[PDB]
Amino acid sequence: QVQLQQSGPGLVKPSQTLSLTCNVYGVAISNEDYYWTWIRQHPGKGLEWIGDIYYNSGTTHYNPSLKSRASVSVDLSRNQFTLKVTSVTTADAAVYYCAREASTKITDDGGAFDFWGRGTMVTVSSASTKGPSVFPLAPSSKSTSGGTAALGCLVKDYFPEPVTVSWNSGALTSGVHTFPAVLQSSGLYSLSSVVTVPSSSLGTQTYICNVNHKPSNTKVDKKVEPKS
Amino acid sequence: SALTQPASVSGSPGQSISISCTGTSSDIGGYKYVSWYQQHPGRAPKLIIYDVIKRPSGISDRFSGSKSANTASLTISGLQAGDEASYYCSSYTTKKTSFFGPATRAYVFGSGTQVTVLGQPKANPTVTLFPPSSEELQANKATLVCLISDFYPGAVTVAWKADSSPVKAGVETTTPSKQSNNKYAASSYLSLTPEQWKSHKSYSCQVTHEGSTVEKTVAPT
Repeated sequence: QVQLQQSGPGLVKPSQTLSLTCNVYGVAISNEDYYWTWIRQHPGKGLEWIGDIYYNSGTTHYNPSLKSRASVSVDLSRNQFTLKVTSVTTADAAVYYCAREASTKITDDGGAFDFWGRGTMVTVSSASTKGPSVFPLAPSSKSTSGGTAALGCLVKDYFPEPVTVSWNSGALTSGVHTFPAVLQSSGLYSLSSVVTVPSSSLGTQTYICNVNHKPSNTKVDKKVEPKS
Repeated sequence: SALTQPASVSGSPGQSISISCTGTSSDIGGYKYVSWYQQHPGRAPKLIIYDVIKRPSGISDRFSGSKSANTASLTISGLQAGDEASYYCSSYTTKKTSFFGPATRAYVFGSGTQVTVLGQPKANPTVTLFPPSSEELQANKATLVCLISDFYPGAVTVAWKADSSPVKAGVETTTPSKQSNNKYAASSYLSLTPEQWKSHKSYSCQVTHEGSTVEKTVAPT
């Protein structure tokens, strides 16, 4: 029933203020049974409880580790709640999760985080963002073996992570594979997205990839035809 | 500060496996609110155990858990291939905000334990090698794309050859990453100039994996 949407992923500069929003569906935040919690996961590390808020009390609680640099707010007109972390450093860069804390009974002090969000990726860098360049990896006699044929998009020179690639507006999902990105010496990321398809669909059926770079607010649509 | 946990624990299919989470007195040793979270690469965590023993709705009986003193245990019986993910223990705790004052509520997580399943069938990588597009060449760039999907275990060796001779400069290769089907994928990139591309007969990408080798070859045409 419960569904939690976090804001889009993002770049934040050092010594500036991180701010994330979490939209709640299926249950009210004004509720009495649930604390609403923020948790982050550092790259290649375990989880870290950031802080939570309980509405009926109005009391917020935080992890002393953040030196009181974090604050949690609520907005009932939209049934959403937000986290604000100030004076961020490279050590605050992470994948931020928003979760619902639920107990067995109101008498119980604690509980567990049953429902989580997909997570927003927050990168901390003074360097500017950059939208991706999208080159077509065209199908050919090389990317073929009998009845199957592989075609793709090269998403090159972009920063920061992540990027959302789709094919034909999220319709074609059969055979799609997006590889994780390489980190070039320049600091810019690059990745490929390839879809495997029938061979008898290259001349007729059209294939369009849709690349979305939210960190830099770029959206590219590219058609990948067979070379001619 | 995080709860102590073994970096990795492994077991063969069908058998039971146990993951111990060592805490303190201010949590687990003190409180009943210990829980477990499963996290596949690289989705969000999901609840599987809470209040030491109880399972949420939708979780199989295979996932059991217990507590003793200041240590909790997660016992997975009837082990399967889909139970290959990261498992974190969490606990309710209490801490002092300032040096003094009432102890504020908090939660503490574990380091995490990587569960590996034994005796999975080895898989050979599907290799692809794309040449530079005309558009990229127009931009004065040139990148050969060597994609390596669906192999097991996650150990592979990539190499690039200009015509028949190896090349080391310009090579950028991803580390293997776990797929949903527990197999591994990876990709490699060879950045050149249009001059290097058009002034050679062929370019090749070698993939070596468990005795098998696969060399893909492209050419400027």
